[PDB]
Amino acid sequence: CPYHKPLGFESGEVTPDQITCSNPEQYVGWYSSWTANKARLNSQGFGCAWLSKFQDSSQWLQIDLKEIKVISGILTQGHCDIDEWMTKYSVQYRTDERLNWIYYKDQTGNNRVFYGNSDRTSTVQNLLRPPIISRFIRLIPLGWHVRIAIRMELLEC
Amino acid sequence: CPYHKPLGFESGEVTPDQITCSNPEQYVGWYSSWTANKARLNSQGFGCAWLSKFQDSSQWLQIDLKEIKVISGILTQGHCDIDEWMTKYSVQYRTDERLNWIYYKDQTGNNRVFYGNSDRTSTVQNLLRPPIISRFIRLIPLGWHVRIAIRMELLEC
Amino acid sequence: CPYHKPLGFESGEVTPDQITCSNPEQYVGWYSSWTANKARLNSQGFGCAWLSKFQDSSQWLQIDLKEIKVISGILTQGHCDIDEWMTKYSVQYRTDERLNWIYYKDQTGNNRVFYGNSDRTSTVQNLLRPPIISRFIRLIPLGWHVRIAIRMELLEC
Amino acid sequence: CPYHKPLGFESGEVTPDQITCSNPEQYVGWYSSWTANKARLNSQGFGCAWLSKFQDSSQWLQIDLKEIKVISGILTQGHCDIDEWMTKYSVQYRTDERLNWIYYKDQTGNNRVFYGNSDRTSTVQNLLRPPIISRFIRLIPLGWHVRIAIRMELLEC
Amino acid sequence: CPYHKPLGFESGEVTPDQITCSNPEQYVGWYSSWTANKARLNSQGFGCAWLSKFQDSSQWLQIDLKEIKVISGILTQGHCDIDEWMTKYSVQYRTDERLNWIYYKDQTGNNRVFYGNSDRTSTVQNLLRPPIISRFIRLIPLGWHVRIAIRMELLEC
Amino acid sequence: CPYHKPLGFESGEVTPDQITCSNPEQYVGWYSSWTANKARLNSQGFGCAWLSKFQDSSQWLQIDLKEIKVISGILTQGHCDIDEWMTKYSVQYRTDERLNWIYYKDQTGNNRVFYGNSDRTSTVQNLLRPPIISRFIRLIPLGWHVRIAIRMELLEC
Amino acid sequence: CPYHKPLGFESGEVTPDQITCSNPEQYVGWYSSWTANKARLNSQGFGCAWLSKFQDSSQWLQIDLKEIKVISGILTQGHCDIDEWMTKYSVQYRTDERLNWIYYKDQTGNNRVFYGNSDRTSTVQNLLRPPIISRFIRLIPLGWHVRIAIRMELLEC
Amino acid sequence: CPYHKPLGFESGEVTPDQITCSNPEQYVGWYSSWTANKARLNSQGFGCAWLSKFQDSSQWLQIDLKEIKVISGILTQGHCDIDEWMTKYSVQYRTDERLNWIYYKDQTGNNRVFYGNSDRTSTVQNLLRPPIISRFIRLIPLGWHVRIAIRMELLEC
Amino acid sequence: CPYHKPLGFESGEVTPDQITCSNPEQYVGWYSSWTANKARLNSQGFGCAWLSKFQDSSQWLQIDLKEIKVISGILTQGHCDIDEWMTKYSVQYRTDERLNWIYYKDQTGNNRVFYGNSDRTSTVQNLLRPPIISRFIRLIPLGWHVRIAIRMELLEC
Amino acid sequence: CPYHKPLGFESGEVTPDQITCSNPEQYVGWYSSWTANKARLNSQGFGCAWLSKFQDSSQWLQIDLKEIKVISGILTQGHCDIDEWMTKYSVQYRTDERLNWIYYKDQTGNNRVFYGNSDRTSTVQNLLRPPIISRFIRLIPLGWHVRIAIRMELLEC
Amino acid sequence: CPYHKPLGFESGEVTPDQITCSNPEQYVGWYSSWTANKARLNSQGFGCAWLSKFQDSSQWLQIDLKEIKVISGILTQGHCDIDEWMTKYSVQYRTDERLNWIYYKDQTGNNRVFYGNSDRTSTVQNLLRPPIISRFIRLIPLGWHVRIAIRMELLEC
Amino acid sequence: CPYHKPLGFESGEVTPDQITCSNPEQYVGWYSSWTANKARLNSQGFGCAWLSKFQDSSQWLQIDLKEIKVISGILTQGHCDIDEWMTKYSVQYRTDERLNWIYYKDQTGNNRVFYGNSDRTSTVQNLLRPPIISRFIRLIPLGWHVRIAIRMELLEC
Amino acid sequence: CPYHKPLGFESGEVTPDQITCSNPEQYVGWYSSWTANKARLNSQGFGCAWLSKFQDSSQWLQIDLKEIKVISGILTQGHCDIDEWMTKYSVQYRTDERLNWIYYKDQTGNNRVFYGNSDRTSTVQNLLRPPIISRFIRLIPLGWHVRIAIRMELLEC
Repeated sequence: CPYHKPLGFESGEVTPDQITCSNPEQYVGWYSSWTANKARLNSQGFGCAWLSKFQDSSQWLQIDLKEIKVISGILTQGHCDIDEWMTKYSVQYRTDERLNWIYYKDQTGNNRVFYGNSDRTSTVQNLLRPPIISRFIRLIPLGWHVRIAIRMELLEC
Repeated sequence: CPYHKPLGFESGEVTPDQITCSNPEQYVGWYSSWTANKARLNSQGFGCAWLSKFQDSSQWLQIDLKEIKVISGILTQGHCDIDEWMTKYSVQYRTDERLNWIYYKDQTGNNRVFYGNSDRTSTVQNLLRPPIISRFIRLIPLGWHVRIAIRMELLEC
Repeated sequence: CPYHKPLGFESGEVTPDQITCSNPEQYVGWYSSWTANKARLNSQGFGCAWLSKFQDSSQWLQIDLKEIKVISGILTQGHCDIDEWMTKYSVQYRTDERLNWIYYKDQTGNNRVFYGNSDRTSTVQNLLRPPIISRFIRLIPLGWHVRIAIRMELLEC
Repeated sequence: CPYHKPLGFESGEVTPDQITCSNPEQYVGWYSSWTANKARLNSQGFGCAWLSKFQDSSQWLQIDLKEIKVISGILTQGHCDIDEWMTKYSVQYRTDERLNWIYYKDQTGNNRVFYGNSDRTSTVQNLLRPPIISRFIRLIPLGWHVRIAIRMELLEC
Repeated sequence: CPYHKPLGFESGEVTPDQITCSNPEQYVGWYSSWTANKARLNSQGFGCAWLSKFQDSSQWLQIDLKEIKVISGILTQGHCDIDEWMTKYSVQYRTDERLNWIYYKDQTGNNRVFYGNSDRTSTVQNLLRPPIISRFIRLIPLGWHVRIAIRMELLEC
Repeated sequence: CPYHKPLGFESGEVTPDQITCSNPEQYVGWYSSWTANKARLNSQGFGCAWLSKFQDSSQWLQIDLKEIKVISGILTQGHCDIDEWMTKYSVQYRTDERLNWIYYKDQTGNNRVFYGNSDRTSTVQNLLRPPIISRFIRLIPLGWHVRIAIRMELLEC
Repeated sequence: CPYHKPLGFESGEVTPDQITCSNPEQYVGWYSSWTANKARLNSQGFGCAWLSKFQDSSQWLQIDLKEIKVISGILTQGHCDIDEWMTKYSVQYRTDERLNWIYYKDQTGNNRVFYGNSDRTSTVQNLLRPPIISRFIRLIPLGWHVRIAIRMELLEC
Repeated sequence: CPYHKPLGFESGEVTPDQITCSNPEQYVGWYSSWTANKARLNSQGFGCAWLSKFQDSSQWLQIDLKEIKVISGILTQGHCDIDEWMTKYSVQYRTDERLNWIYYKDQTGNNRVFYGNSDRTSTVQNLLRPPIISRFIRLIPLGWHVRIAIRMELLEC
Repeated sequence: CPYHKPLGFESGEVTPDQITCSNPEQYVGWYSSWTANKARLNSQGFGCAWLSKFQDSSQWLQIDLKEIKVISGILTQGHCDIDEWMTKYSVQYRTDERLNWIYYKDQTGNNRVFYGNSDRTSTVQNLLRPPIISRFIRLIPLGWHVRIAIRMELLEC
Repeated sequence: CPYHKPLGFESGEVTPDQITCSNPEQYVGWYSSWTANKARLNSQGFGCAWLSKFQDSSQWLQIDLKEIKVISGILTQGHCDIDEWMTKYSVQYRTDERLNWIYYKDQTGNNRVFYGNSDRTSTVQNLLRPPIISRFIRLIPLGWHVRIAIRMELLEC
Repeated sequence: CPYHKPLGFESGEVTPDQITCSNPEQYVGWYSSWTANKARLNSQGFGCAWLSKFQDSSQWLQIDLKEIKVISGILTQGHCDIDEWMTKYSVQYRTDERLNWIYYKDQTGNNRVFYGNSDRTSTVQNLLRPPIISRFIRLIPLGWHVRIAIRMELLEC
Repeated sequence: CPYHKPLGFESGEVTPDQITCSNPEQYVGWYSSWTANKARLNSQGFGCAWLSKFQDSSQWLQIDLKEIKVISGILTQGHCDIDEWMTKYSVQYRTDERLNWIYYKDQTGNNRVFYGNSDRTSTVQNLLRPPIISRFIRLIPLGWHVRIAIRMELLEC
Repeated sequence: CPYHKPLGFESGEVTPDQITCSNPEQYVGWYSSWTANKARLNSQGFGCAWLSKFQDSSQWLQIDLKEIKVISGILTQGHCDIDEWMTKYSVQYRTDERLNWIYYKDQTGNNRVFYGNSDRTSTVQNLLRPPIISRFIRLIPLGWHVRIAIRMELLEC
């Protein structure tokens, strides 16, 4: 809800089982690989954000929350050193974990698509007034500058 | 109601008995044929949507819900590869399952008819503010481009 | 009331005793004759609507409801094949079934009369905001094009 | 909340364990050093405010409150004798004491940064209407005139 | 609060221990000296108001109330015979009696200072809408015409 | 309060002990003298109002009510035969009967003074919206035409 | 109160003791004389209204009601045959029956006086919004055309 | 233009060559037949208006004016004795006398059609604000009650 | 300009050299073929509109006017018998006859495209307020129902 | 000015001397190279737009107009096949051809930078209301997706 | 005036006699020294802006224009590499070249002072609506970060 | 008039005959004494403003302008080192040089008096919208802090 | 007219023949007596204003102007030492010098009378917007405090 109560990615206490991906870094497994080791809210180190090797168009990233909550809004950031940013994407939400739905608003009578940002210092937010009763959220970035890299930060009620 | 709580067609758990039609694909039966096998909310495969062979003007498609609910609004999509879209249609609603009524609004003092869409990327919605206490809903498309094909998605309260 | 809860004429379960008229088709009786056999909400067949032989000016049609309810609004349609429509009429309402009253509004400081429609596709409604606590309703059409024929559809609260 | 109920730094009863820093004045310890001895709300003496020797860009100052409260607003002052003031900074807030978050508002669709002040007599406040449910607050001053020196004063609900 | 319920200085029943000062008139003590003997709301006699010998810039005057109350507003007067008035001052408020805070408003984004008055007949009030939950109040007059002399009159809720 | 419930001076049942003055008519006493004998709300006789011999500037007139009430508003009249009216005055109110306070409003940022009237037929009222929780009320007329004479009439809630 | 619930003068059941006057018609008594015998709300007969012989300026007419009620408003009429009407008057109200008060409004900052009427057919009313908690009401007509004659009609809540 | 300056059909001075039709009454000619003999603005006689024998759908009636003028608005009437009125029609205008154009407005984003009237006493006008620079005007009535009969009356600027 | 002064296609006096196309009907030439023989504003006959054989996406149709004029607005129609309508198109304009420009509006901050119509009876106009100083105009229909067929009608100032 | 009168790049009549660049394609010269041969308003062929080999940050492109005119607004497009678009740029204008100025608006109290577009179909315009009296205009694109490619189109008054 | 017509410092054609200063770089003279050699609107080289050695508080810089013009507005920039910016200053204007006046606005009822900027990328302008008929303009910067350095740019009408 | 065109006191070219006073500094004369030698718009030196020895209440200072002009507005300043400011004064204006008039405004229905200032840095102006057609202007300061000292600056049209 | 152009009474150049009165001071004449010798706009001396011996109710004072002008507005003052002021008066104006008219406004639907003032310091003006084309003006003061004394000051256009 319209409040300042974001999630806790910088804490790191969350197990890597929730952050599921498909980018084996050292053929260790298939569940996770990058997890929250080098992709947190402002974390100094080698990897400032989550990088991507293969140019996968239908990219996804599971985000398992603690329970079902009303998510509204999401921050936007970039990547230091090598500037990287997205251009087009779409939010998703599910419940039974056996489908994939696209986020559509009421004031969009055309093929409008979310923007995002274009600078690491910019903080172009997207206030989602329509309450969304869901839990899992994913992003389908259709384009990017060089590589997908953004320090996401969902907002819970 | 004005919320984001659509049905679950992509799940596929619903039995094909609810999705009744009259288009025998391989003379298997008369109840259903295409069902939700190749007609869901974004499903990659051979059949991206529900096709139609015979040019049936008075087309219908039973949609049996779980129970009586207040339906308001409906999404609009197209078909990939071969672009297809409707032009005119009319929503229906019943209760005793022994009649067929047409959807008429209060701010329509003429022979106005719903539009729909004209592009797979477009998402021209139709916010139906007037609450409709019903369960079964059908569509009577009077025209089309080449063949009837649209990934419908009702909205429940 | 301002809602979408019309009556059920297409069902046909209602007995013909309620739909009383005075047009013996085959000298069978005097109570009813045409009833809801060829006059329902969109019913394919020979008689698309209720026809009239004699040019009766003071025409009436009893409509016995289930119980006393607040009626507000009424749909308007025409007749296929042979276009037919009314021009002037007046709504009535009673209680003790031993009188006949005319419908008069508050914002009518003259001899104004309801219109109706002039096309089978048109749906010129008449939103009657003033609540009317009654049960039986009749119409007194003073004119017509060739023959009285309209698929009425009262609205209950 | 929008009220006049600031903290109590001038009292001095608070122990130096809360005011943690990293500026050993006489190699006494590492926890605190300057504490509230020469940095209070208007305190006559040698040190009118908290000075800084090394030009540390990522400066921080722990402020442990009594309990979790809704902080909103903050005063701004300068330094006597030698005029000193900041130019850019960012408010932070945490809960589990194992992360660091940046303060972002809803009406900031760009890389906007808080100002502060530029005179010891000026009192340019920053009314933070959005409630912030937190406890620990820190500042990340990115620039200054000569040395970081400001008599801060948080506001609790 | 916005009401007409001022304190009772003209009564004189209050003991001189509350009105603390530092102006020995006849080296009698250090606690009080002038008290409410020649400084009340319109009191005919020798001393029409409270005079000041030494030109003390950081002047103070303790005002111990009965209990903690919401003070809002304060009257302004002058001195007869020899016209005297202030120019700049600042209201203060404390609780633990071990600090001194300055009064700052929300609609003051600069180094604004209260005015006061400039005539014994004038009654330029200062409606302080923001509730102030305090008890002890003092004034820090930075300037004056010849000598500090004003018949103050706090307003309690 | 804003109502029509004035006091009862014309009744005369009130004892003269309440109406205290200092104008011995026949050296009878010092408490009262004129009382409500020749000064009431429209009373035909010799003395149409309360006259004054000595030109006393700091004139007062005790008005002891039944109990503490919220007084708001006051009528204004003149004197027949010999026209007399005031020009400047000030309302007062007390509680402990051991002080004297002046009436000051919130919308008076100057040395404004009440007017009154200037004709026996005129009825220039002064609606005092700010509630005044008091009991005793007095007037300090600073000027007059020839002699102080006015048929006052307080208003109680 | 603003309603249509006038008194009952036309009934005549009220005893003549309430309608007190001072106009002996046949030296019968001093209490009443004309009473409601020839002065009611539209009463055909000899005396259409209440006449007056002597040109009494300070005219009065006691009107004893059943109990204390909130009176608001009063009708105005004339006299048939010989047209008669007033020009100036004043309403009065009392409680203890031992005084006489004049009716003064809040929006009258001058010597304004009520009008009344100037035609038997006219019905110039005077909506008295300010509630008046009283019982006895009288009129002090200061002028007239030839003789005082008006069919009054108080309004009770 | 918005003024009261209609044409002169009742005068009859205009020759029948302008009023061209195709309804030989007595096989006299082909140019005109009924002309303005029994079709004028209120003309008592046998033919109250212009009748029509054959049920011609694409009916036309040439109206040659004196010169090119700005026509705006048109009256609407009926027929006495036997009530007759139209239902749908369309205005036309040309210049070179070698084409036929239909009248379309700017605020008609659908298949709207002009109404007309439905009573000889009614005078439902159609204020055509958009100036129309033309001369010849015709009507294409698509429907009627029994026979086409209306006393038209163009309006010139 | 916002007026009713369309072109003259129904006249037919224009030579076929202006209406240039590339659809040889009987290998007669390459300049024109269909011209205004079976494509005019409502012309009864075999060809009700201009048909198209090959499914040419980048379709064009030269329209040489008399001189340079300010064109604003354009009508929209359909085709009888076999219903046909467009879906997407774009207006063009040139001057030197050696280029091709696309029509872009000021209130279109996206990839918006003109609609057109979807019924022969509908008249969905497109009021082009922005003046366009040009002469030649063409259309680039990107889609259609079955075949391109529309009775265009430009509007000149 | 706010009108539809763009330049003429598609004509090609302009000599290559005006379009100056610094990208020798075949070491032919230093003045121009790509010119308007493969970079015009929608020109089918090999090069759909102007490509760039070296990743030059301070890119420039001289645009010599016919004379000094008031330029306002500019279109935005993309590149087919390989999608390419800019992210940040700045407009410039000069007069004496011996300097370079940056375009700054009045409603930009920060480091705001123009956007542009992000799709070949999009037409995100930038209405520059402030008149700019200049002739030569250049762009300083600071970023891009892969290569600088955009079909610019200035707007003259 | 509110237009885009700045001066021409980047041209360099202006002689150094106009840009008078008092900072001998190599004891060459006293008139000028730095001039427009290393202080222009964006000029790549060693000196990006005008530096200052001595910490002169009452700094001045003569700016002789071509003639008397109405100056309104002024741009604000910073310095690359080493960030430098001002904090307080005051605009001046003269005519006879024998005095120095300070710039005071009408909506400044206090000791307000202009700000400027605090970033090389920021462009915080100061729209001076009040016309100023003058020629010579100077700045009196009272403070700075390290050294005075700003690429000024006056605006002429 | 509302413009920035003050007089020229800093120039000093004006002869001392215009600045007439009555404060012989060294018994040199009676016309002038201090003149514009140590009283100009910001002039560094011994006397920062015009001082006053004797406490003259009815102080005056002739200001002979070049000719009759419309004066509107006046600046307000203080004195450095020793802070001095006025409290009450009144503007005057004459024509025949044989009288003295006081400045009275239209929106002053009381004994209001101009304020001035109370700080050398403050610039509390007094916009005099009412045009004043005069030439000579003087001030009658009724009070001051210690000595009359203010750097006046009239404003001419 | 609404401007600052009063008459010139302080000059004294006007002859005493214009200021006609009827108060022989030393039986010198009958025309004038007090004239402008001791009654001017602020004139120090014995007589601060014009006194009156006999209590003349119908007082008059001729004021012969230079010519006919539009008079609007008039100042109001008092008398020093002995405070004196009026209460009621009426302005007059004539032309042929053979009559006397009273000043009546349009927004006075009652017996309203001008007030004036009640303090020498007050300046209660009376803006007379209605233009008055006259020359001679007089005042008819009906009341006063002790003696008629006021320093009048007419306002000419």
